[PDB]
Amino acid sequence: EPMITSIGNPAQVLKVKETFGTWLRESANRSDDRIWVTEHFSGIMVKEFEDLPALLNSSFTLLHLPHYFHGCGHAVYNNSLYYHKGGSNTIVRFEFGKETPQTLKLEDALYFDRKYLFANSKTYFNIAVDEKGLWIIYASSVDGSSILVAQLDERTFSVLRHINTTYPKSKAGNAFIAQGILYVTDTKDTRVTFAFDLLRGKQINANFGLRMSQSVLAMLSYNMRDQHLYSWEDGHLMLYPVHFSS
Ligand code: NA
Repeated sequence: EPMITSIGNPAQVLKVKETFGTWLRESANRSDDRIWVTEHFSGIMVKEFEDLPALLNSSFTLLHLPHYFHGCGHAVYNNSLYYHKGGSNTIVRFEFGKETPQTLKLEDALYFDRKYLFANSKTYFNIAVDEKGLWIIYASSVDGSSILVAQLDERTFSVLRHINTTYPKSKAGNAFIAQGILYVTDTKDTRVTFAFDLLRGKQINANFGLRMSQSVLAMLSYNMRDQHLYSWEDGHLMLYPVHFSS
């Protein structure tokens, strides 16, 4: 059971003007160099870059999505974009290059009226993929607070388990998932201060630094392919190395 015990210094890949956005790469065992970007809290377009030099030179192809996205909690896995359909409790899986979009409903989830999972990034849902599964982090519309995690079946894009962490969303700045462990940041998004073992269904101790900057953190996402954290911090696109104890 490998645990993160510290985070290394960030490497900045690009500075853009936009406060909020995402930048994402493939994590499946698919040596794909493409980068996908969204800008702002909502929209219908994704920018596809062929590789990092393309991103550095603002050379993209615009992809029109079948449904508007909201927030900065998306993920790419197996040539597909997973994202929150704005104004609904629907999550979309949009497969690139063929458009076979699938959807699923999270009936018990907050999704509008600024009752955010992560207020700092105006995000209601955070899709995350890692070594142990495909996950969706969200907050309960039953109590308006508790952070829940759905574990998905990849083939059918359906929810197998709902996992209640019992952690209040008011205490969470953002989060990521690595080796089956949910790591949650403080409200200032400077330290990881809470963790939860998603397979054993139990809290586990975690307290370590993420970063020194308190600039607005829009996106925080683990990639199992290179074991780095990807972030968007007030227009600064960063990569952090991660240190596992095992
Ligand atoms: Na996140």
